[PDB]
Amino acid sequence: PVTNLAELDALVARVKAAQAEFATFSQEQVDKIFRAASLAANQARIPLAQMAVEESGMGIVEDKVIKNHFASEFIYNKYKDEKTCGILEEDDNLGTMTIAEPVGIICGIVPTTNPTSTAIFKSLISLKTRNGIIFSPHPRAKNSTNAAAKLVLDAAIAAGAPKDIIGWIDQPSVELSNALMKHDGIALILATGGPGMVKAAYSSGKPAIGVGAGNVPVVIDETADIKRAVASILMSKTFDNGVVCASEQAAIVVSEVYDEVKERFATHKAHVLSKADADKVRKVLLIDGALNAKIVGQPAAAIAEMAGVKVPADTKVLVGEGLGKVSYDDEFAHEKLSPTLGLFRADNFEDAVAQAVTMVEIGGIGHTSGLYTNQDVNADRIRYFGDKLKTARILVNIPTTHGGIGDLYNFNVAPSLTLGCGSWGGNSISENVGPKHLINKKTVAK
Amino acid sequence: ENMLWHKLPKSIYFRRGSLPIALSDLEGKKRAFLVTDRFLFNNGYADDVVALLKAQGMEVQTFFEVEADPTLSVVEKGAAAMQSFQPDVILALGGGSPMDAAKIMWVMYEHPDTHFEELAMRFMDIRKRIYKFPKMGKKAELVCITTTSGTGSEVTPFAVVTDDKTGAKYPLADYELTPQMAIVDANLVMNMPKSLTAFGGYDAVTHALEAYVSVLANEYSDGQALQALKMLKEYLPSSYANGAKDPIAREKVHNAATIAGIAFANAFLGVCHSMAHKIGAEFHLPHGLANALLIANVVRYNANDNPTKQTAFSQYDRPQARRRYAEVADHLGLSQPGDRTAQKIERLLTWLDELKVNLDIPKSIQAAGVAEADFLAKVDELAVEAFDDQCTGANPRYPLIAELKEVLLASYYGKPFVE
Amino acid sequence: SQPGDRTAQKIERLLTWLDELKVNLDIPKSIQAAGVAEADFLAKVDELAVEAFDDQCTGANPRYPLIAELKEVLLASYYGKPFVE
Repeated sequence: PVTNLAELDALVARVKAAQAEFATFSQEQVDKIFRAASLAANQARIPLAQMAVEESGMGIVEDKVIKNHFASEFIYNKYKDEKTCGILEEDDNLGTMTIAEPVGIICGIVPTTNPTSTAIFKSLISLKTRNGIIFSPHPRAKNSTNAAAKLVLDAAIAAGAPKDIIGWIDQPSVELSNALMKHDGIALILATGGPGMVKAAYSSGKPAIGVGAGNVPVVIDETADIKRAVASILMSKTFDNGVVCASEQAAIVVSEVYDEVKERFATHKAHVLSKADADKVRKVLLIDGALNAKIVGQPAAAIAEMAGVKVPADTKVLVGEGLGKVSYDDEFAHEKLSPTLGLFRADNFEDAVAQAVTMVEIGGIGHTSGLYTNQDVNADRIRYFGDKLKTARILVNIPTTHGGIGDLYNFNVAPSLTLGCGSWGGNSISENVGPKHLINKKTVAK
Repeated sequence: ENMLWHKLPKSIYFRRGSLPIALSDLEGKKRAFLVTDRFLFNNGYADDVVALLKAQGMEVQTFFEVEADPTLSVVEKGAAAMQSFQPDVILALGGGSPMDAAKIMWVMYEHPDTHFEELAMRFMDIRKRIYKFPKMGKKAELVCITTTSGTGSEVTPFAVVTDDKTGAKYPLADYELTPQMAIVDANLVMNMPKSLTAFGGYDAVTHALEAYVSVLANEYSDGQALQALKMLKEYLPSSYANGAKDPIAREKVHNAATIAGIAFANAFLGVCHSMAHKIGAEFHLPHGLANALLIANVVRYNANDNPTKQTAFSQYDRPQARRRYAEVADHLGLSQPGDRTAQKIERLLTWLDELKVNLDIPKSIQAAGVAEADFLAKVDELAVEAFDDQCTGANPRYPLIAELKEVLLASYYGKPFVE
Repeated sequence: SQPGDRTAQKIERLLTWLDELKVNLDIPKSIQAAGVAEADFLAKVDELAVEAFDDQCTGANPRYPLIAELKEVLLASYYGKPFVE
């Protein structure tokens, strides 16, 4: 049981000695633990998903099941067999030998949006790199996270793993999180989620990288087909009430193809809105100026009624058009993390580009950007569009999600998570994370 | 865009009295190993093959110690015995477990150094062509004989193996598992009883029906799927009623089973297959009738006008399942000339209803002799564990676990599922 | 048995004892609850009973059965009914 700083430092010393002995292990023996842990994690995806849904109070079970499966399979497959123990490269003719060595103790911060997937992700990567981790689960969605941690720890134990490598808080508190965040014995911290925590973790005088996302804009021009863009955006946004990271947050529609796109939303579950209920929802999106949390992963009907309006139950997203103004004060301009969307009314291609830029600095992180256009007739548009934007991912006629027909849409993409940066200020293009960030290399010359 | 497939084993010899002339061409080879079951080993069938081999004279040994399921234990004792023998030829006999287990042990023999788990987790599914597989067939190499009409494991590059300690199921699937050589003779399968005939036939029927409406359904699968479906409707009732007094329907439906095996080897299976697999696993129910009791509700689940709740990519390749069922029915002549889609669908599933009545199966899972207490106790985790079982799955409409239990209870109770 | 009892009192105590004793070991109490299709039960209990008569029972059974009583017992047991007259 971990609720105070006394037992906190007790298990700090415990897992410290545990990692000390664990870091002497050979590659060929950590590999089988890797396999056994990955398989066991991928087995019980659904008890964990059900646990996470009931503890969170919202979300869709099957989305969590499928994302658990995808996470486990992808993280195992991409990191099946990599040389991570002992000597790495050699120049015998020069006697210059370069080995790698692990880092040590790391903290991991867990949000309620993805309480279980991130847990297995960080746990497996840490175990691969012969390092140790402590968890700061969110008080809301914690028991699922703790249960996953015990399950993976036990699967490791029945593989010759040391008595533990995993630590975590019980009943997490801000004081315990700060005490461990400034604890001497930790070497790295991994903070993901809300912008409030990532900047504080940055302001720690210690190594830190935060995986975040900003308002994801998509620009649609006239040479774009309406149906394909509408269908793709609706599926991507409907995925799990729009709680996936780096999800769409505002739409730019050029002048000539505007009203037909609007009525196209009217032809489906998208419920357009142009009246004082835009204000009724603007109040509830942004109650404190800091993203009211009573709409997190909530269906369109529930958020509509808590805004104070009735909406046909079949609807899924609410479309705001009172977005002629472009600045931070727009509740729509902020990311929503809910089945809600505000659109723009653009004039031309370049007005759309400027509006998209004005969106992208608001997030502060260059993560993703969407273009819905004709491809083969406008390559000038493609390359100019790439020049003007600064985000980690550029998609053209592609949803910003994972899973269509067959393999995956797209099959060759990393998740919208795992893309972090070492800075927050501006144009901080988020980057994926690997053991190169998690192992320190040393070399000797003879 | 994407890409798509049609790969088959190179050579099939297939008829009435084909076995001797089939094996004749196996002269130059020297060593051999045999895998089969203990029951058939006791039966006067293995003696036939070993005699035909000794006619040329082959160092041979049989493995008849496979039970109904791959074990992760039997596989390596067999592989160890054969790699002690070191044959260059392997012969598989029967249906299901003897064949794929052979596959496994053979591939284990092919690289006796690689361990199981990396293979197991590395290869679960296709279109995941990342990245490569160790070369196989360099020293030993595979010839296959079916006995049961209703399964396509003789041709598909599929296997599933079970842990003894935990009962963990491991699906392995990629095209190198296809045997080079397949043989479909019918003298072996003339005395097989009812409704084991019905069990296999309905298994294959499910396979075909899911294959046609699969989202991976290429242009190539539809022809032979519809051909097997067309031919089944006249020779299943006779063969079920008549045999071996009817040496016309039995081999024919055997061929239908082979055709289906060809078909879904490219267009993969659907959810009903997985749930039949599981339900048979816990209640010890045979495959072939576990799925059969399901399909009605399944299609009633699938047949929908436009619920865009969990549908994806809807309008690019799959027009509508309802259209597909209507095309099958009218192509099958199961519709009045002036008809709408829905009533064609109705006629179709009514046809399969009276069909399964003709072959003497119950109408509900309780009617199958299943208690309701444990059924309700286990159905909760049954639906969830079925959500993920590679189903995924060419299912056009994505399911959610909630619908699964509704279908399950409807199946346990009867009750045409109409809204 | 109570020290002050008649025979039948002791007898009902006896088979009550066995009743919830065999309750304790989680067994069905009617053969239909044991999972048997009963239409054919009735269909074929008829000859079941006749071979049940002479199947070496014969038998230190103190009393003769006849075909009728066997049938009563079989149906009562299948339904968990108490064979009493």
